[PDB]
Amino acid sequence: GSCKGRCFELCRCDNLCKSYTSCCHDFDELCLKTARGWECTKDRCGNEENACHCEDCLARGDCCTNYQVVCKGESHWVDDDCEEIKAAECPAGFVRPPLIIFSVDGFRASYMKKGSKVMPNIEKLRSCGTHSPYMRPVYPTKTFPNLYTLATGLYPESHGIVGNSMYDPVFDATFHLRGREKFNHRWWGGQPLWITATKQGVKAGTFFWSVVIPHERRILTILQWLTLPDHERPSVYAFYSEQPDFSGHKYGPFGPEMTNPLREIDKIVGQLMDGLKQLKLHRCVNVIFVGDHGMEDVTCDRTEFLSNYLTNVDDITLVPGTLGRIRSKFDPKAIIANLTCKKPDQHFKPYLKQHLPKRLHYANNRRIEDIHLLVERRWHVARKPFFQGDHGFDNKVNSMQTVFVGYGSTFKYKTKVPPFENIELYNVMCDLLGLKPAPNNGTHGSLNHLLRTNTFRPTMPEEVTRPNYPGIMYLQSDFDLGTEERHLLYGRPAVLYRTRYDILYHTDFESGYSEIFLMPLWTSYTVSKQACVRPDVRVSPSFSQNCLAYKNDKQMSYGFLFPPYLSSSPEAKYDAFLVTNMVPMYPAFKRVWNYFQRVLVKKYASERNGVNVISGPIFDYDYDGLHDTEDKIKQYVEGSSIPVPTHYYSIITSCLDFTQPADKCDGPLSVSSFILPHRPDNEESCNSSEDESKWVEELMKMHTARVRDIEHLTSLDFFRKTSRSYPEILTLKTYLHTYE
Ligand SMILES: *[C@@H]1O[C@H](CO)[C@@H](O[C@@H]2O[C@H](CO)[C@@H](O)[C@H](O)[C@H]2NC(C)=O)[C@H](O)[C@H]1NC(C)=O
Ligand SMILES: O=C1NC(=O)N2Cc3c(c4ccccc4n3Cc3ccc(F)cc3)C[C@@H]12
Ligand SMILES: CCCCC/C=C\C/C=C\C/C=C\C/C=C/CCCC(=O)O
Ligand SMILES: [Ca+2]
Ligand SMILES: [Ca+2]
Ligand SMILES: [Zn+2]
Repeated sequence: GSCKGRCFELCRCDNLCKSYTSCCHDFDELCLKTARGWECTKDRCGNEENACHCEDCLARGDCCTNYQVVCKGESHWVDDDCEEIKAAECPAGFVRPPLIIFSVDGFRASYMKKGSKVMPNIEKLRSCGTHSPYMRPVYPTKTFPNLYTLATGLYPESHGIVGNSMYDPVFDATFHLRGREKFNHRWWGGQPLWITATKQGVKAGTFFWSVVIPHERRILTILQWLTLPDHERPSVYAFYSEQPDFSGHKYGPFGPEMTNPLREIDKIVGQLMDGLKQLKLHRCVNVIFVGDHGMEDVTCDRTEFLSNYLTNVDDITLVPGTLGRIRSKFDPKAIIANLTCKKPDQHFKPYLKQHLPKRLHYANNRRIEDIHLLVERRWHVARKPFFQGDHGFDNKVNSMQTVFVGYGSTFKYKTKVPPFENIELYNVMCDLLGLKPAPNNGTHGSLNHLLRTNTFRPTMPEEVTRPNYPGIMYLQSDFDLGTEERHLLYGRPAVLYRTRYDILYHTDFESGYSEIFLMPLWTSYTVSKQACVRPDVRVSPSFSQNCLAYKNDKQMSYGFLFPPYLSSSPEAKYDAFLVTNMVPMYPAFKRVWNYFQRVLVKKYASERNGVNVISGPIFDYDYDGLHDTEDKIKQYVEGSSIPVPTHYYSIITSCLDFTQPADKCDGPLSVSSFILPHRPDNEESCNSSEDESKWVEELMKMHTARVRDIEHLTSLDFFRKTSRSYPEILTLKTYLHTYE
């Protein structure tokens, strides 16, 4: 067959044809041709063996991108001023502004420091369009998981691409970057953007490009595709390049040999932005410049070897690198424990996947091995005993952060927006295309602030179950054991599921007591900068815990949600000790909870001018990130109907303008939050032998989390009574305090 006239169409001649070993004899010959390169000069401003031409040129659409610069005294896009775009400016027949995605492997957010002397083109877009300081990628910080994330709006665990390599026990087969297995669709869940477009009437350019097609041919092909007639022309495109990833691996992020690759990339953007101008589309198309992950210093010698910890190490399969994954070849607890805290300077930590910090959302897929290692930034982990950079580490590490830039009619003009996570982009790009997004993990409306106009105006979820407000019904003999002004500053959480619960009023605190789970869903109370279990007479004993259960539990103890130690008058403390405030806690936990309630809260209140605290339980025995229903709960207090949480949370809110007391706050809010794993021992904190001042705060930071995360795990809805706009609040709720 032949590719005569078929090159990079939509025996094959399309841009994946190599990747499948199946292009026509003359594909290379007719389609990949390089003579005289890709930049016009005077000498040739007057064939068919060339790569781009300099007169069926603009007409047939294979000019070199510089043509009108070189041959018609037009200024490079780069050289023109920054002109705002009040509305898109498209040729007729363009029913909507096209979207072009310029993605780059391994582009670290700080590379943008390097400046317009190396990356002027890329720098015009940032300066001129919409940008943020950096973008958070997903764990694991590797190419294939983050690209599909970007394409889906989903965490890998949901989309199924949980690593560059993976084994699916139900399929019995392994996925690799090199190989033909990846091509099988069965690996791929969610709905990538190209599929969402197609289902809704919008044609898609190809999102993948074979290795062989040089970067310059990829841009020409995209620009060519924009010249097609109305009913064949796609409205969305992606360019992809494997830079800066490739050279960062060889030279390391802080290599000065990184200037050149950043130069090369900035030239390709230039081609593209020149190329658009040439077609008069440079004020039509929205462009997204976007990375998949950062890059970090990593050298051969900083490799831990499992062989140093384990006896039978030939008994295991390790996915190695900047993360570890272990399973059996053909005792889990003994391997975990054989790797728990054996050196003072150990550069990794083992986890039962369900024990990894929830913000990672990395456990709910059968391709995620129970045994997981978090390697330390700058380190490697191998099985047994060239490059200077790598990545894949925890996605809260600064070296792993990456880039976003929006530039176009729909985007905003010279606007800076706070950093955000790549799971939010899907919704946006759907907005930019008037497409209904498929269900995903982005919170729609969190990134409306990036856009001139918004077709999507978010609304608050309807409350599902209404609260009860009980008064004194019962009398203490009936049992058998053994204010909103001050404590509820953003309205009560809305319960987004079916149960029965009560609101409880007190001098020091308010709560949301569950007659089903026998404990508060939440407990809110406020602490200023300068600052025995008895029955609760409003709750039927049938829906009340008992101390008999606890006395009878060999392991389980109990704690309070609102702390006794922060009481306001000896009178008031009697409330701290109500059965309605009491929850199950392992003593290994209590140390942690106690430090938080009795040291760290008053400290947080000194540092931020008061804080509003809402704490509560979380149950996620299935580790799917969602609030558990009863059937799922696998553990109660001995002989009782009293369920044991998997984690506990707190939400800590104040005033961004810290000159204002957390309760006399008129403006934006400052929020931090955690989800602490509820475990029988403190194996996880290698320094937990010591005073709590030497390891708790470290553990807590590791388990920082977004309020949104808390909402999923609770089906509560927070912050519904403020003076801020709802889209701002979504922002507030998507925010993660990273401590990096
Ligand atoms: C991320 O979003 C995905 C899709 O919204 C969620 O997964 C869906 O879970 C719903 C239950 O709400 C199920 O009906 C579907 O089976 C799931 N679909 C897919 C494609 O996985 C997932 O729950 C979200 N993750 C978190 C932690 O919120
Ligand atoms: O090496 C590649 N060559 C190529 O054309 N590549 C795009 C590519 C890759 C990928 C892996 C998983 C899921 C989607 C993927 N894409 C498509 C894509 C491109 C840009 C995006 F913003 C999102 C997805 C790999 C990458
Ligand atoms: C619902 C999904 C619809 C189909 C698309 C889904 C998954 C991707 C399908 C095809 C493209 C995927 C990988 C192509 C490979 C690109 C890099 C070159 C491969 C190689 O180096 O040889
Ligand atoms: Ca006990
Ligand atoms: Ca669950
Ligand atoms: Zn890489």
